[PDB]
Amino acid sequence: GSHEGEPVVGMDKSLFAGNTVIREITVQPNIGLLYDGMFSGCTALEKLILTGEDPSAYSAGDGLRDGADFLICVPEEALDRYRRDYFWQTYAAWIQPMEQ
Repeated sequence: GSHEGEPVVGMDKSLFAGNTVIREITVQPNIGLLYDGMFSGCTALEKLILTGEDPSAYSAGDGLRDGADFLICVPEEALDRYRRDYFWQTYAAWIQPMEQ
């Protein structure tokens, strides 16, 4: 099943749908395709943060949040960019700006 405790994005993408209790997921640009089934059964996942400034530096196919439901924080200087994008428009119902 699992033998693990670190649902984290480091040179793989499978290790998230297991820790039921990760309310926040920071992610970086260009670090794998956010395929289907990443997040299945996240009984407490309610945030995502993107440490990149452009939408093409992320890829998510169609499957991005299968088995989940959360908002997508991006930096303000990327907000308009993501809203003009030829994918991430379809997630503009969940994108929002960051804060401190």
